[PDB]
Amino acid sequence: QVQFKLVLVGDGGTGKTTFVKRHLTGEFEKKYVATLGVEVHPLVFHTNRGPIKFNVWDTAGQEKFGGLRDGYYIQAQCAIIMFDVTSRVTYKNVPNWHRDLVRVCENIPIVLCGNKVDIKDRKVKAKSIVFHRKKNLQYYDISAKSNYNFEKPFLWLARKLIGDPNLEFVAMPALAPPE
Amino acid sequence: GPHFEPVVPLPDKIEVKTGEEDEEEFFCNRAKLFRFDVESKEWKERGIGNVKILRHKTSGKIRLLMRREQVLKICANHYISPDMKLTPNAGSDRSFVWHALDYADELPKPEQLAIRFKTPEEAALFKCKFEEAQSILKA
Ligand SMILES: Nc1nc2c(ncn2[C@@H]2O[C@H](COP(=O)(O)OP(=O)(O)O)[C@@H](O)[C@H]2O)c(=O)[nH]1
Ligand code: BEF
Repeated sequence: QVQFKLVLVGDGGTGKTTFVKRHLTGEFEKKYVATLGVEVHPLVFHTNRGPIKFNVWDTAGQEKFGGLRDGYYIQAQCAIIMFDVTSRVTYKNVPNWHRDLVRVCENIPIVLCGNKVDIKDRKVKAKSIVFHRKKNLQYYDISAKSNYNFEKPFLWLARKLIGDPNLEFVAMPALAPPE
Repeated sequence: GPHFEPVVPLPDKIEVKTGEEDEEEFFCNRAKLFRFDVESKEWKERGIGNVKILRHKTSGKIRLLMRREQVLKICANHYISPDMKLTPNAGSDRSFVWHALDYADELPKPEQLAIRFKTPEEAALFKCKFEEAQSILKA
């Protein structure tokens, strides 16, 4: 079994749980139910090199969970930092998310994601997203609503942790169903 | 750009195995799939990608198969039964609903499913092939 620990961080309301759920079942949860501490969810992908699993640590974004998530971060091999392209405060808080990650695990591959690009008018324009440039992180515009780039964070991280930059997601083998 | 150390022994490339090499396609088309949540009593999205109706070349069994695009996870996998009924949505000629014992999560789950196509032409070919698949069994 080949797997990785992934901590998912970002302000409350950014779409972390929604993103995880979308991968997990296909659903798009309209409601906002704040995550209580952390939810650990397995996500399996298939590739030209075999099955891989991300053990995703879906952490709550509220400040009060600051002390606990330092414990969540121990042994994390990668992370996604989520922000909301609809809420300027959430891009403004990104540097603190990065700082919080790097002070517990130094040189781990990290993706910055600007969720919610489906909404017609961004409050955070493309040209204001620059943090990934100063910290040499991988960036993606994403949307848990429209699936836009929604596989990318996992592929890119998969490529880095596995050590194969040409790694490709392949079709999940279709086992024979019930009867 | 920058380089990271891989945290795992780099596994060998494997031959691409779909699970479908023993079947032939009757129907292949992209669609949007929904699954009704019994508890909340609402439709939930299940996936977007290609629906396929496949017949096993030896057993003659016919199933429905759907993979989510980009991530390529299965979001529907069940044998078509003569007992199944495709029921158009009120006022909609782009969608149908049916019940199935589905194996997408690799676990047998009864589900009611909705499938929507972009053009009513795409839907009609699905109905047609779906129901034609059902022409087997008996006589
Ligand atoms: N328009 C839009 N809304 C989203 C998207 N992703 C999440 N949301 C909404 O934003 C809210 C975020 O909730 P949640 O995911 O629990 O936030 P978390 O604290 O980051 O887990 C939910 O209402 C989602 O429906 C997206 O891509 N587009
Ligand atoms: F309120 Be969240 F799940 F950071």
